[PDB]
Amino acid sequence: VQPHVVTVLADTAIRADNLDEAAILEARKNAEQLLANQKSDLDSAAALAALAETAAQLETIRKIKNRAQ
Amino acid sequence: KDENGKGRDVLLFVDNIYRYTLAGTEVSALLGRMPSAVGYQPTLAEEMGVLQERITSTKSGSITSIQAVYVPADDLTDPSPATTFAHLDATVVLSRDIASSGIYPAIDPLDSTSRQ
Repeated sequence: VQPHVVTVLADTAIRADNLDEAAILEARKNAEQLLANQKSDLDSAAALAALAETAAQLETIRKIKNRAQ
Repeated sequence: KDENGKGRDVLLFVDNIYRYTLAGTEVSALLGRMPSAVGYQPTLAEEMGVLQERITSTKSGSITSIQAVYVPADDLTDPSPATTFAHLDATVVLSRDIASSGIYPAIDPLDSTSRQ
C-alpha cells in the first residue's frame, strides 16, 4: 500500500465471491486440460502418422526406374 | 605341358563381353529369326553359354578370368547382364551414384558378392 496506489500480489486470484471458488477454478482447469489432451490427440494423429506413411515405401519405386521389362 | 615341368597358370582378360552378344543382335533379324523379349535374338542364352563354358579351369591348367560387362542404360535387369550373372563366381557391381558422389572405386558394397 502507498498513499495513492494499492498493489496486491496474489499467488492465485479469482474474481468470484464465495470461499467455494474451487468449484469455478475447476472449470478453467478442465477446459485447459481438455485442450492439452486434444493437442496431443492431434500431434500424433496428423504429424507422426502421415509423415511416416509417406516415407514408408519409396524404395520400391526408385529401383524399377530404368526397367524396360 | 613342358617336360620336367608343370602346367602354366594362365590369365585371361576380356573387355566388354557384352559387345559379343550385341554384335549377335545386329545380325539376328538378317539371319531370319523372330525377335525375343526386348530386341535380342532368341538364342541369347545358348550363344552366351557356349562361349562362357570354355573359360573354366580343368584338371590340367587353371585360367583366371577377368571380364568387364557393360550394362545398357544403367539397367541391371536387361536380359544380357541378367543372363551373365549365373556364369561368374565373384560379381563386382559398379554404381553411378557412388561415382557421381566422388568415391572411387565406385564399387557398390551391397551388390558385390562372391562364393568365397
